[PDB]
Amino acid sequence: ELDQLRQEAEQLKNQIRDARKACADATLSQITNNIDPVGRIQMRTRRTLRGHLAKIYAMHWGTDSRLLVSASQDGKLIIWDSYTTNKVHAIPLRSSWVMTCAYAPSGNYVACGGLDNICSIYNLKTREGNVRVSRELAGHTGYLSCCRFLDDNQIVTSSGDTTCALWDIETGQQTTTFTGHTGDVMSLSLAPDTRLFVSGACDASAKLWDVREGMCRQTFTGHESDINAICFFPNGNAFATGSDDATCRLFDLRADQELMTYSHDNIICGITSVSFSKSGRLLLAGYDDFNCNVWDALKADRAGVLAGHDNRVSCLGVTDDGMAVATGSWDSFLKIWN
Amino acid sequence: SIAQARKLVEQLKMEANIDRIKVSKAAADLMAYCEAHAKEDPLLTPVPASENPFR
Amino acid sequence: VQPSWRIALWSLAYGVVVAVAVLGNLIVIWIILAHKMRTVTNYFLVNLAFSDASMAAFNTLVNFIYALHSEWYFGANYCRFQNFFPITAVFASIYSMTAIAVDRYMAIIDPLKPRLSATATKIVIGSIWILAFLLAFPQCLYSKTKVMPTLCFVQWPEGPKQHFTYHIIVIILVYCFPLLIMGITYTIVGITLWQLKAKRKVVKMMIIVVMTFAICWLPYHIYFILTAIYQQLNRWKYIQQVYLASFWLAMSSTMYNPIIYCCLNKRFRAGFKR
Amino acid sequence: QQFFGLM
Amino acid sequence: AEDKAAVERSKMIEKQLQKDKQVYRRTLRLLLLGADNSGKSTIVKQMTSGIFETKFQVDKVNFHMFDVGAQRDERRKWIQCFNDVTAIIFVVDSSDYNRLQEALNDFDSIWNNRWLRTISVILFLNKQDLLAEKVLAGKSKIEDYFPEFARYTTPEDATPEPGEDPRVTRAKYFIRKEFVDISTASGDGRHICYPHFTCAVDTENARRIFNDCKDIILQMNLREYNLV
Amino acid sequence: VQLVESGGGLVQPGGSRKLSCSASGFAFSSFGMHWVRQAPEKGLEWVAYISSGSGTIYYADTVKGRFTISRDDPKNTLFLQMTSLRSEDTAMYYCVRSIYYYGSSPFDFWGQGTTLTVSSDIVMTQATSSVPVTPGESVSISCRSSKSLLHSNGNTYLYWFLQRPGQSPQLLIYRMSNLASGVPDRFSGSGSGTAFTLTISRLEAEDVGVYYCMQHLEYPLTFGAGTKLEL
Repeated sequence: ELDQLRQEAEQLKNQIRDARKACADATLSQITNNIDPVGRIQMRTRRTLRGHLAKIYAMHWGTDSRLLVSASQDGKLIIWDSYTTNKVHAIPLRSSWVMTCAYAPSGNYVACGGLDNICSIYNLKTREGNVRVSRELAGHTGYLSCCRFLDDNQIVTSSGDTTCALWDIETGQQTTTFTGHTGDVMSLSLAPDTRLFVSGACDASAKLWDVREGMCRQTFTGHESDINAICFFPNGNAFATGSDDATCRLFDLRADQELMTYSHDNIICGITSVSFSKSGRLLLAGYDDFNCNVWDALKADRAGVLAGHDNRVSCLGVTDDGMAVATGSWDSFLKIWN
Repeated sequence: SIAQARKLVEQLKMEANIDRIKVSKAAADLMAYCEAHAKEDPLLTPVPASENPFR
Repeated sequence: VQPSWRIALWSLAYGVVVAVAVLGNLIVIWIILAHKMRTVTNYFLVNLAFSDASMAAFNTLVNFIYALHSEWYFGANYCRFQNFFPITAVFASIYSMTAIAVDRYMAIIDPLKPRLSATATKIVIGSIWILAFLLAFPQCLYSKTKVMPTLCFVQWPEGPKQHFTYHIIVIILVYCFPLLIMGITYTIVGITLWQLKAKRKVVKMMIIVVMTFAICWLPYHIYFILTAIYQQLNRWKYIQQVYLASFWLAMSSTMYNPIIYCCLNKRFRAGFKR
Repeated sequence: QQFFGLM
Repeated sequence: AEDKAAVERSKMIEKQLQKDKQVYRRTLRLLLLGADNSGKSTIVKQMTSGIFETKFQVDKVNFHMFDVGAQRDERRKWIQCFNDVTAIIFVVDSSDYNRLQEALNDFDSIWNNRWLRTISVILFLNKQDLLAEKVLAGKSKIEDYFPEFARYTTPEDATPEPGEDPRVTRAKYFIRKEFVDISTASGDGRHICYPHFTCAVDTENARRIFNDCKDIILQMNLREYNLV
Repeated sequence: VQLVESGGGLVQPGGSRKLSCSASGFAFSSFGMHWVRQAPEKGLEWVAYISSGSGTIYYADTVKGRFTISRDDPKNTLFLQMTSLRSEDTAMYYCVRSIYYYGSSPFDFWGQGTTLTVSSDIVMTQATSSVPVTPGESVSISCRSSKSLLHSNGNTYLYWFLQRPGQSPQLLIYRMSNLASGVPDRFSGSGSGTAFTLTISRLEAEDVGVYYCMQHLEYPLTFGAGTKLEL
């Protein structure tokens, strides 16, 4: 008798698709063809942060736009002073397979996680002068792919167990669990208002969650392969996903559907990291073709290229003030661009 | 599986009640946000070396 | 002066040697330092390539043009330079050969022990070059350029008993000792390495290198030892031909490194087509 | 005649 | 807070990083792969938590063995983390012929994985003492699952082991033939498989890994030095 | 966090003594360590400094070549050797915990102080020397420097301290605008490059003490005379 509700779900998905199509009056290209092109964007490597041993899987900027934490698969977090390339802290990790790192918006804590299935929280502002593990968030049955601080006591982690979990750092338990994805949730992006976040999973779907009620608001299924990167548009009304389809896609939360596709026939390799500029006009996208690609977020044009890395570009972060873009890679170097 | 597939149907009707707006309106809103903050984008419009803290 | 008959063949052989050597060596340097392989392992290699290029370009050509007619067409100040930089290039190329041999030895018999510190390589390169300079200094400071009616870039430190001992030192620690180290290293590596066609072609390379070094640098050193001890041989009317043969044999070692790298490594064999 | 060689 | 005292701190951190690079370079990282029926865990003891790490030393060489556990069935994403690893220790249950076919498919995906194209596989055909009994008795054979076993005969390599039934040799060298076939027909010369025969208790396994990792690093050095 | 100094007592001028500070409760190896003396009924005076890892070592001009600030990280003990003591060296020798990175707060913890009794520089001037006042009303304390403390970085290397009677100085404001840890938000530092003002919003019974200022722009570090606050 489950076939009846299976057909119900099929007709429901058809209803969603038809509603999305009926709301599709004009593409983003048709509306922004009449605006000035961004033009040739040329960033150059202002800083090169050296010191990581193995490949770099993740970076996160501090909210001060000067400090950045970097995660290396040698089992080390390094806090960098990007202005002076000074290593502020070198945090040795219990597990050598960290796949994500986060900076608390207050700057007091840094989170990391990876194949150990644990979101380790490190307190940078100890009175003893050493960075020590404030908490270890166990409870995920898969590898941790992303973590993002909401406050100094809340953090949402995405895991390879097809589940996103909201955590309480003081308690150490999952306040909420998001269980909609059918594949490894690879990326995670917090909305600027922090009330929502989006997830990208290997099931090619992107889901929008409410961090409070634990409800998946919307589901987006534009891609064809695993979504490796996700980032919110600066106003929180849209997000961009980068997949193994060698394609970046822009989705609108209110339109509930895809806006643009950022693909080039010359590129056939998956996107590892994705980010926006401060105004959201530039869509930076890391690739395993060893180089990042600057995109025109409104016209889907390749505005520029960041080609300073000698291995797969794994992480990518634009400062909160929008001054620079840092780009870590599997060659163990971060690069600050401007 | 019927209970598990019930949740799949539950979310699908739940996700079909969202109040959608025209893609024209959303595109216009994104363009307006990009235009408003284009002046404050050090990436879109590079600032001279005086204000750039990396050089 | 030399007759037009023999100088034709001498010029052809020397020109082919210099040309092949310099072309291959700068091609190797371009491949290493441009295709950033450009790793620490290819630093002794690029140092050896630069030393071989310097050898072929300066030492071989200048001493061939000087020995073709036994006339110094160069300035008196240049004579003091020819006994400093070409000679230090000779010694640096030989010491780069032996350092590369030792490096490959540690790479093969002890693979788990990692490559040098990426700065000890620079330390060894600098030590090689300063040792070559220290070795060539007696040839530079004590180099005369007396003219007569047709200049001759002679060298005369003291009586022949001191020139002989200098060339004995030079042979001992530039042919006998590098050959000993290279032979021991490469025979151990060949025993260890003796898919399987590559690990045997490497051994063939290494035995070729050891035998060619021992065969080429021996007459070159013996000629200078004999000439230093016996100045009566300088007026043999045939010592010029003996010197040309020995110098050609010694300086032909420059072309062998690029040929070895091309015939061995597929990456080099492909990058030489570009 | 004379001939040194200039190693 | 002087900047000169922060650069001194950053230089002191670099000094800690450089002496941690010495240990990281001198250590060898290994990835254990295999199914539940394969004696992967028994090898570990004889030499939520999403990764298990075993450190063993052979002849003053540090080996870091990374048994992956408490993950999902799909591994196309976290296997990228193990690129630039010294070797992959693949352990196979050679006795269970029904699950043996899935071991080749598991081995096939690892070998042709885009991120493990430069990583050699040290194959450990485990529980070969159980494999001898399963073919000496003859109750269950290989032809019931592999039709090409009847047309297979022992090659020139004829089991220089002290004493074993020729059918044991024919069967156990047929399992190698299936596994070596994948590593050769479906791969380049960038990485080499290293088949081995392993029992439930075999103290020689740490030496086999050391010898085979010595050869894997040897071919890395033969390529680092362009001697090939 | 705890710093305890040992050594002191009556010393003849033609003698010598060695001061030691045992550190406990923090990563002593990762902290630069300062010696700051305080003559009886006088202001603080910076004596010596040793960086983390026993690298950069500095001395005061009045003490350079005579004292030796040694450090033994494994025992978490800081030393200070004195070769030929003078009558001017009579002071309570504080030992200060200081760490330097972006956003750091050096001079944040001071030792309880050991007493030793013996039988150019950026001059910091606190014009006011005593500000008697009642609790409840805001209090402002001002100081001036010989040259601008506003570095090209964008931060003003000015540090405010408070030595309550019968206690050790404690950090209030670091880099002229940053509240220290555990300090109430009543205190507030201001200034542009040469004139600095510390504004206590609602002075309480614990604010009675001497409020020193110190520059960290260049060595030697120089303290002001300190403005006492009577009650």
